[PDB]
Amino acid sequence: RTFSYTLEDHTKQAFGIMNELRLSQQLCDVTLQVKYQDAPAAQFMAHKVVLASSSPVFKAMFTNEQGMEVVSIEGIHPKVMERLIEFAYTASISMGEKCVLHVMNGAVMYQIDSVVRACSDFLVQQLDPSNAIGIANFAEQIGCVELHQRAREYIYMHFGE
Amino acid sequence: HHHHHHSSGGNRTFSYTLEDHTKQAFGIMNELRLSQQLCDVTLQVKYQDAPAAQFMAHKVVLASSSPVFKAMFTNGLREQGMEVVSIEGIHPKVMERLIEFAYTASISMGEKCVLHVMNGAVMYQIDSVVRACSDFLVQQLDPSNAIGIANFAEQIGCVELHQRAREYIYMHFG
Ligand SMILES: *c1nc(S(=O)(=O)c2ccccc2Cl)c(N2CCN(C)C(=O)[C@H]2C)s1
Ligand SMILES: *c1nc(S(=O)(=O)c2ccccc2Cl)c(N2CCN(C)C(=O)[C@H]2C)s1
Repeated sequence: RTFSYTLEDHTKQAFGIMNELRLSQQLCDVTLQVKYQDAPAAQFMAHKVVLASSSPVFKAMFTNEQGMEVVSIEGIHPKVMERLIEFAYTASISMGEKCVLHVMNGAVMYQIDSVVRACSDFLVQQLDPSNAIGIANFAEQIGCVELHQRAREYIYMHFGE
Repeated sequence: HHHHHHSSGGNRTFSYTLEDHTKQAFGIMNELRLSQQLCDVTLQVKYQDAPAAQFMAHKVVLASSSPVFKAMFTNGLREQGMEVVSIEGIHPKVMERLIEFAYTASISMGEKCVLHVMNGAVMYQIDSVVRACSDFLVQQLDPSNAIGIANFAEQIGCVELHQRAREYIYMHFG
């Protein structure tokens, strides 16, 4: 008859090693160059296949061919991209409250929907009269319909509307 | 160096983990393997009286599941195209099962295949498969097979299987 084995946390151990390889700059076939405003240029080595596995945008980019590619990024802060890359390689992201808007914007641009959803839910929790308008505005700018609606609903509710 | 161009328009802590992210990601990495997309390695596998086989894969995924593949591919030249690696002394179906494990975390095979796979797993230091195979054979330990299994363990280099088998024999005599 049949011998069948599953290692539950194999994908975690494997991502651990893929992250080690990233930081050692081993087997990296993509370089992300990030330029923001009047800030120093930042460079991030990574593996196309790991990026494609976490982002439909990277998947579309790289499946549409063998050799180092450079992706030049403008108007995104290096620490935003570093946080998204670390998410792709670890499944985790941790940051100050003031970072959430810039990261959610990053996440949207590379369709890391789970991070968009995490950021969105967080801001809906933090809604108050001071921030409601800014958040609503931001939501409209970056195109997050659900965050915009929750924020607009929270504002017009203060006027029995 | 094919270039891409992307342009853009209190004190509480935010932290998020997507529990099954590595599973979803491996799902897509496996999809990409079977569609032969983003693959940078082709394994050519040749063994005894069996037909030549090709397996396309991603060096980084193989290296993440096998220290031998990791050593192989970090010792190879950088900015290489597709690389073709000749492999000998492992049967294509053994390597196919190990690759599928690397990409899915699961392995299934006939009971009679366990020895050839465990041998494969040891050769490429896929230790969790070695451990799985070993524990299975330890379940089969009896007076008839204890010696054969102990011998096998020594042949293929599996320390844990050899010790568990020798420990089972020493229980009768010491
Ligand atoms: C959390 N992240 C940052 S950041 O990554 O340093 C950053 C800098 C500039 C633009 C966007 C981001 Cl996410 C934070 N900040 C760093 C300090 N600072 C001057 C900020 O304005 C603030 C956003 S919060
Ligand atoms: C389970 N798998 C196989 S196999 O994949 O067909 C194979 C062929 C040749 C060498 C190694 C393997 Cl794993 C089995 N076999 C090994 C025993 N045997 C006598 C076979 O011919 C073959 C079916 S068992």
